[PDB]
Amino acid sequence: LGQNMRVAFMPWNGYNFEDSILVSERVVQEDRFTTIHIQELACVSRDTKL
Amino acid sequence: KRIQRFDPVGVAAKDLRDCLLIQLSQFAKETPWLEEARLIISDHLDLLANHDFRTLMRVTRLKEEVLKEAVNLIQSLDPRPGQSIQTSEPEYVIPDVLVR
Repeated sequence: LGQNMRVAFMPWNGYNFEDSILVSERVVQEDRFTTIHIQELACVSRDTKL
Repeated sequence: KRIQRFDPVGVAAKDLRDCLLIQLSQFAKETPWLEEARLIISDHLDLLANHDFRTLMRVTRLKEEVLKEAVNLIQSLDPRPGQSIQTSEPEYVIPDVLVR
Protein backbone atom coordinates (compact mmCIF):
# COMPACT_ATOMS: atom_id res chain seq x y z
CA LEU A 1 0.00 0.00 0.00
CA GLY A 2 2.04 2.90 -1.26
CA GLN A 3 5.25 4.22 -2.80
CA ASN A 4 8.71 4.18 -1.19
CA MET A 5 10.01 7.63 -2.11
CA ARG A 6 13.33 9.26 -1.26
CA VAL A 7 13.21 12.45 0.83
CA ALA A 8 15.46 14.84 2.74
CA PHE A 9 14.83 16.89 5.87
CA MET A 10 15.00 20.66 5.43
CA PRO A 11 12.68 23.66 5.14
CA TRP A 12 13.17 25.91 2.12
CA ASN A 13 11.78 29.02 0.44
CA GLY A 14 8.39 28.95 2.16
CA TYR A 15 7.07 26.23 -0.12
CA ASN A 16 7.26 23.91 2.92
CA PHE A 17 5.61 26.31 5.39
CA GLU A 18 3.83 24.00 7.85
CA ASP A 19 2.66 20.66 6.44
CA SER A 20 3.76 20.68 2.80
CA ILE A 21 5.61 18.11 0.70
CA LEU A 22 7.89 19.20 -2.15
CA VAL A 23 7.66 16.71 -5.02
CA SER A 24 9.88 17.91 -7.84
CA GLU A 25 9.40 17.06 -11.50
CA ARG A 26 11.13 13.69 -11.02
CA VAL A 27 8.20 11.77 -9.53
CA VAL A 28 6.14 13.42 -12.23
CA GLN A 29 8.47 11.95 -14.86
CA GLU A 30 8.45 8.29 -13.79
CA ASP A 31 4.84 9.02 -12.73
CA ARG A 32 5.04 6.67 -9.77
CA PHE A 33 1.83 6.93 -7.73
CA THR A 34 -0.42 7.31 -10.77
CA THR A 35 -4.02 6.60 -9.85
CA ILE A 36 -6.18 3.92 -11.48
CA HIS A 37 -9.97 3.89 -11.63
CA ILE A 38 -12.88 2.06 -13.26
CA GLN A 39 -16.36 3.63 -13.22
CA GLU A 40 -19.63 2.36 -14.71
CA LEU A 41 -22.93 3.58 -16.17
CA ALA A 42 -26.06 2.06 -17.73
CA CYS A 43 -29.32 2.60 -19.61
CA VAL A 44 -32.73 0.93 -19.96
CA SER A 45 -35.11 0.18 -22.83
CA ARG A 46 -38.51 0.52 -21.09
CA ASP A 47 -41.13 -0.42 -23.66
CA THR A 48 -43.47 2.54 -23.22
CA LYS A 49 -47.04 3.59 -23.97
CA LEU A 50 -46.04 6.30 -26.44
CA LYS B 1 -35.74 38.11 -39.63
CA ARG B 2 -33.81 39.06 -36.49
CA ILE B 3 -35.52 36.20 -34.65
CA GLN B 4 -34.66 33.95 -37.59
CA ARG B 5 -31.16 35.40 -37.09
CA PHE B 6 -31.01 33.29 -33.94
CA ASP B 7 -30.74 29.64 -32.98
CA PRO B 8 -32.02 27.35 -34.41
CA VAL B 9 -32.04 27.60 -38.21
CA GLY B 10 -35.45 28.73 -39.40
CA VAL B 11 -36.76 30.35 -36.21
CA ALA B 12 -40.35 31.56 -36.66
CA ALA B 13 -40.46 29.70 -39.99
CA LYS B 14 -44.22 30.17 -40.44
CA ASP B 15 -43.85 29.27 -44.09
CA LEU B 16 -42.54 25.74 -44.57
CA ARG B 17 -38.92 24.96 -45.56
CA ASP B 18 -37.84 28.25 -43.96
CA CYS B 19 -35.58 26.11 -41.77
CA LEU B 20 -34.17 24.59 -44.96
CA LEU B 21 -33.71 28.00 -46.59
CA ILE B 22 -32.10 29.43 -43.46
CA GLN B 23 -29.70 26.49 -43.19
CA LEU B 24 -28.81 26.76 -46.89
CA SER B 25 -28.18 30.51 -46.56
CA GLN B 26 -26.06 29.82 -43.48
CA PHE B 27 -24.19 27.18 -45.49
CA ALA B 28 -21.21 28.64 -47.31
CA LYS B 29 -21.14 29.08 -51.08
CA GLU B 30 -17.96 26.98 -51.15
CA THR B 31 -20.18 23.90 -50.77
CA PRO B 32 -20.97 22.38 -54.18
CA TRP B 33 -24.48 21.80 -55.52
CA LEU B 34 -25.55 24.62 -53.17
CA GLU B 35 -27.03 26.71 -55.99
CA GLU B 36 -29.14 23.80 -57.23
CA ALA B 37 -30.00 22.95 -53.63
CA ARG B 38 -31.30 26.48 -53.08
CA LEU B 39 -33.19 26.32 -56.39
CA ILE B 40 -34.86 23.08 -55.29
CA ILE B 41 -35.69 24.48 -51.85
CA SER B 42 -37.04 27.88 -52.94
CA ASP B 43 -39.36 26.97 -55.81
CA HIS B 44 -39.00 23.22 -56.47
CA LEU B 45 -40.24 22.56 -52.95
CA ASP B 46 -43.33 20.91 -54.44
CA LEU B 47 -41.14 19.21 -57.06
CA LEU B 48 -39.13 17.51 -54.32
CA ALA B 49 -42.24 17.11 -52.14
CA ASN B 50 -43.76 15.06 -54.97
CA HIS B 51 -40.33 13.40 -55.33
CA ASP B 52 -40.59 14.52 -58.95
CA PHE B 53 -36.88 14.09 -59.63
CA ARG B 54 -37.51 13.70 -63.37
CA THR B 55 -39.80 16.74 -63.29
CA LEU B 56 -37.28 18.57 -61.10
CA MET B 57 -34.54 17.88 -63.65
CA ARG B 58 -36.83 18.87 -66.54
CA VAL B 59 -38.06 22.12 -64.97
CA THR B 60 -35.05 23.31 -62.94
CA ARG B 61 -32.83 22.20 -65.88
CA LEU B 62 -30.50 20.71 -63.27
CA LYS B 63 -28.10 18.00 -64.39
CA GLU B 64 -29.51 14.47 -64.37
CA GLU B 65 -28.45 12.39 -61.33
CA VAL B 66 -26.49 15.46 -60.18
CA LEU B 67 -29.46 17.41 -58.85
CA LYS B 68 -29.79 14.47 -56.44
CA GLU B 69 -26.79 15.82 -54.53
CA ALA B 70 -28.42 19.25 -54.35
CA VAL B 71 -31.66 17.67 -53.13
CA ASN B 72 -29.68 15.81 -50.46
CA LEU B 73 -27.98 19.05 -49.41
CA ILE B 74 -31.42 20.65 -49.11
CA GLN B 75 -32.61 17.64 -47.10
CA SER B 76 -29.72 18.09 -44.65
CA LEU B 77 -31.02 21.45 -43.43
CA ASP B 78 -32.63 20.59 -40.05
CA PRO B 79 -36.33 20.43 -40.97
CA ARG B 80 -38.43 21.01 -37.84
CA PRO B 81 -35.23 21.98 -35.98
CA GLY B 82 -37.41 23.62 -33.34
CA GLN B 83 -38.89 20.21 -32.61
CA SER B 84 -35.38 19.18 -31.55
CA ILE B 85 -35.65 21.38 -28.43
CA GLN B 86 -38.67 19.34 -27.34
CA THR B 87 -37.24 15.97 -26.31
CA SER B 88 -38.80 15.12 -22.92
CA GLU B 89 -42.32 13.74 -22.56
CA PRO B 90 -43.71 12.18 -19.37
CA GLU B 91 -44.24 8.42 -19.27
CA TYR B 92 -47.81 7.25 -18.65
CA VAL B 93 -49.03 3.66 -19.05
CA ILE B 94 -51.71 2.06 -16.87
CA PRO B 95 -51.33 -1.73 -16.60
CA ASP B 96 -54.79 -2.92 -15.64
CA VAL B 97 -53.74 -6.58 -15.78
CA LEU B 98 -49.93 -6.64 -15.57
CA VAL B 99 -48.67 -9.99 -16.84
CA ARG B 100 -44.92 -9.97 -16.20
